[PDB]
Amino acid sequence: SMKLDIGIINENQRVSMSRNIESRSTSPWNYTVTWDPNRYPSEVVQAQCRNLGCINAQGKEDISMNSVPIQQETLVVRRKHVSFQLEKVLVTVGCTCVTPVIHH
Amino acid sequence: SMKLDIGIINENQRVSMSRNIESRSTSPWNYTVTWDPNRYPSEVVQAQCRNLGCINAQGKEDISMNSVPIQQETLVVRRKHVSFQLEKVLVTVGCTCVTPVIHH
Amino acid sequence: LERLVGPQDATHCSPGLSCRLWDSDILCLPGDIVPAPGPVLAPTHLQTELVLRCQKETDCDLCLRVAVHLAVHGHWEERNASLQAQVVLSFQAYPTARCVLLEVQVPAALVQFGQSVGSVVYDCFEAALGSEVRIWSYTQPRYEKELQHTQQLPDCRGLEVWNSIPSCWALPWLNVSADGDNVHLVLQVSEEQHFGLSLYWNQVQGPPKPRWHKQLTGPQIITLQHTDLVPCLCIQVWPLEPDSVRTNICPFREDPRAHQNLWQAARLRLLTLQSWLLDAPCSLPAEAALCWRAPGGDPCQPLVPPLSWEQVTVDKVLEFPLLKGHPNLCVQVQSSEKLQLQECLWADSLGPLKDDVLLLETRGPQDQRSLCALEPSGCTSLPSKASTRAARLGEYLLQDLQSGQCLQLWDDDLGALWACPMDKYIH
Amino acid sequence: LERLVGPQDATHCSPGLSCRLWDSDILCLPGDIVPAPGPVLAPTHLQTELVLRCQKETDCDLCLRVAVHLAVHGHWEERNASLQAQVVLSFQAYPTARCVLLEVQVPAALVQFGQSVGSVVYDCFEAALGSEVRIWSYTQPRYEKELQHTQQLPDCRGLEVWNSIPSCWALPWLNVSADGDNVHLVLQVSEEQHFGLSLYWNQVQGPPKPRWHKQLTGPQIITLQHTDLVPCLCIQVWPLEPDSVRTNICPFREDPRAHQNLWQAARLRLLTLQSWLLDAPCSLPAEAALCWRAPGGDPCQPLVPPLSWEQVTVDKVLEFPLLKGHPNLCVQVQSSEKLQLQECLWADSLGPLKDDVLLLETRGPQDQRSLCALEPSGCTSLPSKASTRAARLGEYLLQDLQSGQCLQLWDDDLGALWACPMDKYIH
Repeated sequence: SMKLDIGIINENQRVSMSRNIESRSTSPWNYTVTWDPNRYPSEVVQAQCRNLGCINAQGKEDISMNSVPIQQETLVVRRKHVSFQLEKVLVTVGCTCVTPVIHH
Repeated sequence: SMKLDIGIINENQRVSMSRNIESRSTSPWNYTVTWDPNRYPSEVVQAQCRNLGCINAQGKEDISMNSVPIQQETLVVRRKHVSFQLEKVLVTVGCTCVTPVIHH
Repeated sequence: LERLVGPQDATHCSPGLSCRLWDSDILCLPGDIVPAPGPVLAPTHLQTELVLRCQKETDCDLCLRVAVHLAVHGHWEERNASLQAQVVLSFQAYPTARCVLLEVQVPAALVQFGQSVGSVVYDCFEAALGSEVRIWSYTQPRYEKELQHTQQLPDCRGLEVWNSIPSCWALPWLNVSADGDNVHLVLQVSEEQHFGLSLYWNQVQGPPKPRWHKQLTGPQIITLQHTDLVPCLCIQVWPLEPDSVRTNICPFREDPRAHQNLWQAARLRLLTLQSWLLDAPCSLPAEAALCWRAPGGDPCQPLVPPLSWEQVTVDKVLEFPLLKGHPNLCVQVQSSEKLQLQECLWADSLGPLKDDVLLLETRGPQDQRSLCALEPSGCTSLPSKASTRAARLGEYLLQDLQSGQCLQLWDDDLGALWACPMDKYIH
Repeated sequence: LERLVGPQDATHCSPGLSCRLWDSDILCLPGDIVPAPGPVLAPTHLQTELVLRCQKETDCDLCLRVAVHLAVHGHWEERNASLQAQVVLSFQAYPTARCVLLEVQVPAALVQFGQSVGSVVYDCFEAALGSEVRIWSYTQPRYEKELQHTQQLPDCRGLEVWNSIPSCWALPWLNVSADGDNVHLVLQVSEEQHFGLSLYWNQVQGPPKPRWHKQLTGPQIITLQHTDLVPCLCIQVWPLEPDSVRTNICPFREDPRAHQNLWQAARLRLLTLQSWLLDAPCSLPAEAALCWRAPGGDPCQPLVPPLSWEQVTVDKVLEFPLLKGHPNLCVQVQSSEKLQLQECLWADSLGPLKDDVLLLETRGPQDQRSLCALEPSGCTSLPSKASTRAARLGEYLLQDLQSGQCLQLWDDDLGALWACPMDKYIH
């Protein structure tokens, strides 16, 4: 086991400009804050697809399409005893609208 | 600065079942592998929205809707000299289809 | 103090205390609460002031100033009595997040159990327009519950917010000039700007009426002819970037030339005998009714009464009231009580104009049949002593009608319309 | 060896060498390449065998066995000559990833510069059906380029892959029973299963024909009446989970009862004189033509010639060939050269059946008009000496025709159809 710095390298990227995407999406989603004070980040925000189908032009649910969650395996740092351990957390970031896999 | 373990806590979650989502999506995306041998993970996969608009029922691009990237700020571990440092990387995970912000 | 901070981060103290900013975005853990080992400094309340971080006069962004108030808490035990404290500030503006460590030293003179020591201020957490930001504050060790604060950020719709922020002025500027004998779309963007441009006709239900789309590299001057102007002609501009804000403008809504051209381009079309359609670029409120055209030309007399002016909606199928079609029957369209259309929809199908007299019978009480002939000089009751074509032939037409030689165009409990050929008498 | 591994991870060595699996998913860094300080073990080639990891007989999954071949590389320098090596295995099946550290000790007897030492095998990286997995291998220190390997995994469409994996049998099983005087949909799912069920009519262009949708908690037996059966009646089942695979089945495609009911539910409808529509649950190839119905009843004679049987497509507008409509004109529909429909579309609009004779004139060379009367006992040429109604009245009908007392239904360069009222002669 090796030493880890308290400083976090931040590239300060800005592609983060998009707004209220979770509600403007045809596969809309809701967020859920998970909290752990011995985990970095302490808050891990989880998305949940609002529906199984997608929202049509008339604002109603369409069963012929699927809202599917986009998941990413991510690292969080956990405090032990004292030492640090990496931990993988599966995060649903948002949802996308897909044409279903219709096997015949 | 404190000590960090080589072991990675894995919760072994399985919500990861969805298939070829990047191509079945109405806001389809392509992947790009970024590689760094002094970074954990060494491969960081980046999604790029295939179009600006979304794909309609006829399989053609629709300008009235927007494919928007879903980004997540993530941690990678970097090797220094020897020591370890956390680094934040902005990852586009996938894309969603949104109704545009039409200001009048 | 100011609504304007520099591009570098800086800490601010209330009098007496000393604050050193230690942020490089640290690995901050709230951790578990611990019993206090005597007096501890405690964050009591967060306060956020919106500020403007400017790296130059053009490049500016919304920034969030955070003031953290501190009081002496913990256990009570009776340089000496100085109190140290290291205060974390956690900022979360989804997707990003950053952590700021500050260290306060409170001189003994300010250490009064229970009471405040003052505040530490942080300039500043940069966040996007319209973003919702969350802040947390706590000491490390954590002796109490974290403080939380949620802020919703303004849109470009704010005062200061306009002129200094590029995400507000770097928008695709549009100006219109109808002075150069033609119509000009002056697009004021930077030399390097790539943007989507779309000219559309804004219809009520199912608005897409595509006319033009162009991916460009501005600034450009798109020239249109004053013949292409319609009231619902709207422009849509947006930079070619994902989720870029689209700007819409409809500058011809009450333009005189636009309304003029709107009707020039409006057409009535036949689908079948009992089905007609109004095709116009824009949808204006209008009334339509059946007209009777004479073979002498354009003087077309509408048949109100017995018929009525009914509301006509553009791109909607209109079902004719009458039982039989006639080449002399034209459809008249009025809007703002002015005649705009007169298409004789049965001229190609059943044409040309027949030399037929129109008779307007009205069943009176006791079911009395009263005949009248629609002539250029109004409706003449038959038989008559008038020096007009139909009155002269009155007695012959009345015979034609009752002998069934006339075509019935419309039937009702109150009356009927009859088309009587004159060809047997005029030649 | 086996296609079946247990639920625990395990390493395997080629003879002589010793491998210890050190994985707990480590923090593996390829890092930079370093000059070798003498003989080093080097991963030469990765080989992946698909295997089945079973925790029980029901719960099984596809697993990936990885064999890493090692050779003696590095610098050449002339227990003693034993060689140690720690080999990382990196597996990436998007979204997840896992790293495996193994440690090999190669006895001196196997250390021959340049040549192999053998392999280390890993059971196993579990991955989803149809997933694309990427593997990397390297030593730590890294003395050469990483090895890479990409595998595409099979779908439930494989042999072994079916019976032992739940993601293949835990699918919503459907069986059909038309023996219980009614039609049964036997849905073989677990007691706890929540699933979407949809019964639809599979049309060609724009297939949605909704009939039923039910979110259920199976197993269930949905009973239908053998009157609800149509050839395009298809069933869609799927567990109520995001992106769950939908199963479609169309079991009535060639069922006799289905085709029988299909035409019973088929209807011809009038939109206008020159517009008709075929409404049927399914779209079968069919031919349609105009028929002449007599007031005596159902014996309806089609008018081929001069008309023809044209192909009719379900839910598509059909434009009539003739110039005038007649209550006696019916539309006949045939499929597989069998009569299925006979709707007299002008019976309500222009009805009832008029007692009119149909005359079939055929212009011969020199434009000779040849008249024929469509009678129950075929077409009789006029005037005739036959003991049939129209032949008896032949000379009177010929006068009616040429005096214009007959209605022309169809005109052409080769002929014409005429509707001649008989009412003046039959009463």
